[PDB]
Amino acid sequence: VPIQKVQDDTKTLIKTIVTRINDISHTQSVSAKQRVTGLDFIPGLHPILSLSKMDQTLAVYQQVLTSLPSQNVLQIANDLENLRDLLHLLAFSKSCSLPQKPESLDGVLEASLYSTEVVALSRLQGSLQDILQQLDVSPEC
Amino acid sequence: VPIQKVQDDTKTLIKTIVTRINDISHTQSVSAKQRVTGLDFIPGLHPILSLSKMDQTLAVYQQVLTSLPSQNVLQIANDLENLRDLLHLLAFSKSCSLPQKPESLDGVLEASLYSTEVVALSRLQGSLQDILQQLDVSPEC
Amino acid sequence: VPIQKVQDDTKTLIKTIVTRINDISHTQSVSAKQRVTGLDFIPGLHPILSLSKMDQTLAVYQQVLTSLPSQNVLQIANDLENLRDLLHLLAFSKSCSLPQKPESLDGVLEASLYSTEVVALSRLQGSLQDILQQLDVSPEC
Amino acid sequence: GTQDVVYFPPKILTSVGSNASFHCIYKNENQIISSKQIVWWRNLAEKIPEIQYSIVSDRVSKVTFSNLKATRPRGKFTYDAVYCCNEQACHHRYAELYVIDVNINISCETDGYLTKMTCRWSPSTIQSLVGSTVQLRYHRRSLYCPDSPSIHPTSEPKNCVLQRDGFYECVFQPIFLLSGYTMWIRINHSLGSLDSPPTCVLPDSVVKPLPPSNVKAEITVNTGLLKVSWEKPVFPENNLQFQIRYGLSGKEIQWKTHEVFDAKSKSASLLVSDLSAVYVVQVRCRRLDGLGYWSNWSSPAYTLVM
Amino acid sequence: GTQDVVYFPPKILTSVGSNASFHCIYKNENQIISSKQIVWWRNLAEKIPEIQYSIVSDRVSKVTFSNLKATRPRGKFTYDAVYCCNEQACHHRYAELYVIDVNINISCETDGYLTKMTCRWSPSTIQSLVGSTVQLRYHRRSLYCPDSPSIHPTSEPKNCVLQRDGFYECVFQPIFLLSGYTMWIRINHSLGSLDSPPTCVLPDSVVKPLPPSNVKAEITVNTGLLKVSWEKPVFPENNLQFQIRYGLSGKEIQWKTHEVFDAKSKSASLLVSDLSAVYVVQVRCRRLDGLGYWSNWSSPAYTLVM
Amino acid sequence: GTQDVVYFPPKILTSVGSNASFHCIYKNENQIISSKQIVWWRNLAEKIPEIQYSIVSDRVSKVTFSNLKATRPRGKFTYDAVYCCNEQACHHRYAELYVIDVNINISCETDGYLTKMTCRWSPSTIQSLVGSTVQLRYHRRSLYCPDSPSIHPTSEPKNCVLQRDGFYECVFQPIFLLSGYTMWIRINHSLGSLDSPPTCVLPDSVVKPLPPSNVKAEITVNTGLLKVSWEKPVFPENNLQFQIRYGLSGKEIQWKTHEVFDAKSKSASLLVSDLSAVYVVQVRCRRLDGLGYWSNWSSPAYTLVM
Ligand SMILES: *[C@@H]1O[C@H](CO)[C@@H](O)[C@H](O)[C@H]1NC(C)=O
Ligand SMILES: *[C@@H]1O[C@H](CO)[C@@H](O)[C@H](O)[C@H]1NC(C)=O
Ligand SMILES: *[C@@H]1O[C@H](CO)[C@@H](O)[C@H](O)[C@H]1NC(C)=O
Repeated sequence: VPIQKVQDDTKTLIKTIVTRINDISHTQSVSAKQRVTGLDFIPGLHPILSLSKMDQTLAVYQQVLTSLPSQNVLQIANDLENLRDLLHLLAFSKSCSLPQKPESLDGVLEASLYSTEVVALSRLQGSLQDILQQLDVSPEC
Repeated sequence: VPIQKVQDDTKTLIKTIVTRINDISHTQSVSAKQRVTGLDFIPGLHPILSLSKMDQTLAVYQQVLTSLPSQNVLQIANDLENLRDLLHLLAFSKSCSLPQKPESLDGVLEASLYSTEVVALSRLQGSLQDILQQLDVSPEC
Repeated sequence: VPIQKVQDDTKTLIKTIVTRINDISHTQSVSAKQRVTGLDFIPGLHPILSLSKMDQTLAVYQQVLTSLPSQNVLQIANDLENLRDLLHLLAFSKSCSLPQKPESLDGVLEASLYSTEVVALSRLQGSLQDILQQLDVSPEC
Repeated sequence: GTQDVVYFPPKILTSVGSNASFHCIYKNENQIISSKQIVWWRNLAEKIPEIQYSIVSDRVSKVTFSNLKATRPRGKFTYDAVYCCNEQACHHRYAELYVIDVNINISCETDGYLTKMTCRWSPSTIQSLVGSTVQLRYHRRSLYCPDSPSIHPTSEPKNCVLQRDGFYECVFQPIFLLSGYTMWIRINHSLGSLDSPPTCVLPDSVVKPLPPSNVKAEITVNTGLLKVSWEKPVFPENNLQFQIRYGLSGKEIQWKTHEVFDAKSKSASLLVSDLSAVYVVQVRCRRLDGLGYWSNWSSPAYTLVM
Repeated sequence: GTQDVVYFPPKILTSVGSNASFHCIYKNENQIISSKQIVWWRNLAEKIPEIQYSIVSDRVSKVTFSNLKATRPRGKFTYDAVYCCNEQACHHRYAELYVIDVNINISCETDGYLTKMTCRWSPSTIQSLVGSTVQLRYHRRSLYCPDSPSIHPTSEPKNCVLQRDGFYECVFQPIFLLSGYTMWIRINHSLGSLDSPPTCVLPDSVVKPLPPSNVKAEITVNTGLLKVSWEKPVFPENNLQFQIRYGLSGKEIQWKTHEVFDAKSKSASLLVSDLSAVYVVQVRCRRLDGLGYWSNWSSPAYTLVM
Repeated sequence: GTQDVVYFPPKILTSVGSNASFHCIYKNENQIISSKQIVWWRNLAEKIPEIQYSIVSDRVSKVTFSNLKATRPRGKFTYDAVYCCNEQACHHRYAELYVIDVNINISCETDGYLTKMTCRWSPSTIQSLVGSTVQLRYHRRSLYCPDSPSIHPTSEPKNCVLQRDGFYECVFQPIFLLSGYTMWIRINHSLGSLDSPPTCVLPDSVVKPLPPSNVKAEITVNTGLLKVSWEKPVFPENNLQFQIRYGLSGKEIQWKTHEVFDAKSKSASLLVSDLSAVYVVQVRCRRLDGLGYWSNWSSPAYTLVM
């Protein structure tokens, strides 16, 4: 398995997910830095430096997007499944392993669906742009 | 409410009903003067001079046509409902009120449907032409 | 009833059945003389000379073809019904009457459908060509 | 008063061309009037001519209709109302006269493979009459058709399918080529039943063969002839006649026809005026005895020039 | 911390052009903040101008929207999320503002036989909003239409059929020609109901007559005139005006029109320049009082030349 | 007499190109004949060449078929009847040999939005074989395709829809862009099952992009150049190559093509011979690495002249 191709395909997939989020109209108008209270369980302020931090971050977004009822989020959730596997394949190359969070998400989906979806996709885009920008620099396990 | 328009619309509606009866082929060939026995409960020989006589005459034709099973008679029955209301509106103008007949009709419909329908529509046409011709002369209540 | 027309129509019908069997592809490649064991209850070696022998021969083929599940055989079975009636009509002309066989056929249809159908149609064709060739010579009852 | 009329019979169901008679009793206020006082009317529109009346007795009048025309429906009314009247004064009770054109023609055609027979008929004269059923009935005779077909008491219904053209198509499959199929249309009305004139068809005699195949057209310049050749269709086995149509190939073909009555002929030689023109040729066939239809024209065959 | 927001009311359902106000309480960690600290946001995308804010009290802030435009849906979200925020920091809870363009126009047309009235309307402004029902409602007044139509509390639903063009068609049959039919579209949403502005139609006043029949066009060479004649349609019984269009018959007709305001006119004489040309003529009609539609143009009539 | 035959095995289900062998015992009237007396036949039509026979033992004969061709069906019979015969005399019992062309090609295409993958396959070689089921099966590998695809024991059925062209279309939605989808057609026959050669597809590698958008064509008279410009489609994110076709606008365009291999190029300048003519231009794109399809040609762009 060519690692050079895996690193290039990981970057291409991240760009693909970012483009999908740009097409979801109600997310581009929202500032990913401007904070919303009650949705602190969604990765945002964290710098995300390590392979295990990247993996745990994407798993949280994966769990969040599964609950949302849109087909746009279902496709992004499938891309995140490929992205997590690519990160595990990159962790394998450099001989390191990665492991497998309150459930107040159920309440915020029931009361504030618009805020949950918009903030999740807006935070995901910011997280992916951070992962992409740090993939050029050799990441720690 | 303009009474001049109500009198003109009453005459126009009567002409409309007469035209509908002309289109019903099996009624035009039948002489409205030539008497048929057993159907004396259908207005025909009466001169129809007053507003209350006109109203009671149209109510009898209304009750007769409701029992008949054709869609041509159903439309004529709706026009008669408008005509009775116009007569009540004309009776109101001239400060007068109007009130609300054997049921051997059930038997003549069962035994002689062709005679009931043909004679009812033929007698109705004659009655309407009499009402129209007497509307030019001021009618009594 | 013109007997000359009945004799000509019998010959035309036989030619028609033979042509139908030629169109059934899997029968033309099979030699009607080359014997198959276990299907001896199908007329083949017999010379077929008399009207009663012709009738009993066609009745056997009729019973065999009824059991077969094809629509090609169903049409041929109907032609055989006309052919048997024509033979009875020809027997009537010349003042003679005709009458009305193991059932191992059920077993050979269950085990060997291809052999039953192919051999029955191939033997029928040979039998019909024999009947046709002997119809020019006056046949005995 | 107690006025009433009685018709004998109350209703009549008959077909075009037939004669029909109604008898009547006019009981005026508990006493039957003289038949001389009775006049007859049609749909309260017109008095039937006195010429058609008959004094059956001192109390019974009769009206006779001759060579009846199909009753034209007036909306929901599919029957003509016949009235027994006491001079100028008619009664509400009438006799129902139903006259239906039962002259339906059924045409049958057996396919080129002799596997099925399709029969076609138009219900143009029955479509108006609803509240009654209309079906094709048939009986099969083991061999041939009788000289004069008859409505056999024992018959079977045939399932017919209404087509986009308004005709019914009934398909018999498989067929009995030499059996006589007697068929007719039965109208089952509330008053009784009417049957159209029966027709007997031998499926073998109504075959429309497939067109002749392998049609070739070539110009032999050594003789200056247009040689047309063909192969007769697989069915029928009976002798056939052929018809060849030929013309100069162009925008609108000006056809010329040649007839072939030799059953074993597979070619025709025609002397043409122009040897350097492209000719178009088509061939069609029919039973020599005329017991069948003409096949469709074969696919066009063309000659060459270069 | 225990941060929470309360909207008064939690959701607003209104129509285009209306005004809407939301009140809010921001409980920051068990204590209500000052209304001066509260800022408002739209879909977390843009701060609503402070000009629209109103200090109801020391703890209650208010936002007012004036002349509301129809809310543009963002995917599954048919409402606009209005936010009560504690300065830069907003909360996850929002108020749902639904603004629907309820200005649907209903147009009715009575057939040339005065037997039915067909009403048509487009749901182009309602198609996006699903999870709520959309139906035509109506009430009938015995005679005539009121000067200003009103949504009567007692009404009945009308069955409408979606057509291939995207419009709904509702057919009233039989009709009451001189009864006023007040109709409107009702949107039954989960939050409540909205009604479009009602319209009252008198079926007698929206008739599209059949075209004039027996249209003839002839050139009288003795006078050099093109004589056009017609027969007015069976309905309506009211006085009609006619319009005649005529031109030289050709590939693309260059039309000329003539208007007839005499209700009892059955002909028009036109002086034409060319007596040997074929002219094509069509006639259409409308109520002289203008209370109705123009009929379709009659089937073309042509003059002759030989 | 008590004659009987036994085949080992009674029936064989195999695919084109394979080899197949039948063994037989001929029990003539309660005693097994010598294998030297046994001859083999195909559908009672032709003796199989003795070259294919093998004397397994004194009583067992064997027939070997090499590089089997798909069995041509004879009506209802989808198998070839192989016969064990005692010299000229054959028996009614036969062995059923079924050879099916299982070489079905499956082609997949991912949409321009990377939301679904549609796979297409023709059942032209399986349509004849009824009484058995035919379905597309698949297995998904988390990332990428293996070098040589294999029929994984664990697979799932995919619902395919027959199209008007006779091909089946199977749609995967949502998709896993970088997962290897191994798919094949499984024929579940009464005798067993056959699987077509598996193919592995990476949805990311079979994308047919949307055409380039905002295509403009302008003639700069200062340089005498035809300037073509475009915008690459939204997807894919990978480097693309472009192809421009251009020609003089007319009845039947005589095309000329220009290839662009610079992934970040949004324009091309072409030196044309006629500056006063209208040119028509279209642009299409494909992944520079060739892992995908060409997009459709963009909507035509035209230059001006006045
Ligand atoms: C019907 O009446 C005509 C005229 O009297 C007569 O010629 C004909 O025979 C009658 N039909 C029958 C069946 O009697
Ligand atoms: C809506 O607000 C505008 C502006 O203040 C005002 O003119 C209008 O009257 C208001 N509408 C109602 C129904 O009060
Ligand atoms: C099939 O037979 C041919 C000829 O003997 C041979 O070359 C081939 O290897 C055989 N196939 C197998 C799978 O053994």
